[PDB]
Amino acid sequence: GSYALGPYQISAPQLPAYNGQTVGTFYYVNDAGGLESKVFSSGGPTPYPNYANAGHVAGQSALFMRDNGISEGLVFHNNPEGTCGFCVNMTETLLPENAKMTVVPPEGAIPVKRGATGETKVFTGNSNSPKSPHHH
DNA sequence: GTACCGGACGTTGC
DNA sequence: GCAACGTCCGGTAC
Ligand SMILES: [Mg+2]
Ligand SMILES: [Zn+2]
Repeated sequence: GSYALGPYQISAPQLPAYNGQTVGTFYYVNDAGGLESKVFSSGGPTPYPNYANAGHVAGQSALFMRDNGISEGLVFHNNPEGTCGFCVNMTETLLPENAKMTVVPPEGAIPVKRGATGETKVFTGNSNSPKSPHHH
């Protein structure tokens, strides 16, 4: 159960036991060839409150990639119900065009609501961008 | 406490 | 083609 990030072959790191708030670890490769990690916890403040997936682990990872121009990313999260339907449908919007982010739920994740998946998904970014919000 | 609410994208039942 | 449907989000309301 390992995943290819450039020349690195990475498996799931130890994540906190799911307490209701999803937590994930994100990995990318910097300009020097080294591997960098960053820990994300779902549901902080966000530039895109009009995007239901922006505050999730995969959404924060995608905005971190867009913001920093990262072309390829890997992220593991701890949610036994899997990646939700908003993530599945909106990450490619959040992503910059042709960026690749693979999202890995915990082993044996079982989706229970519409749209969710318990399987690894590889999102590739599309030319659309997140609409900037308003004060409704 | 709790049952919607609300922007938003793609999926899909009618 | 139209509209239901999907977060634990943050927010108003029974
Ligand atoms: Mg996009
Ligand atoms: Zn999600």
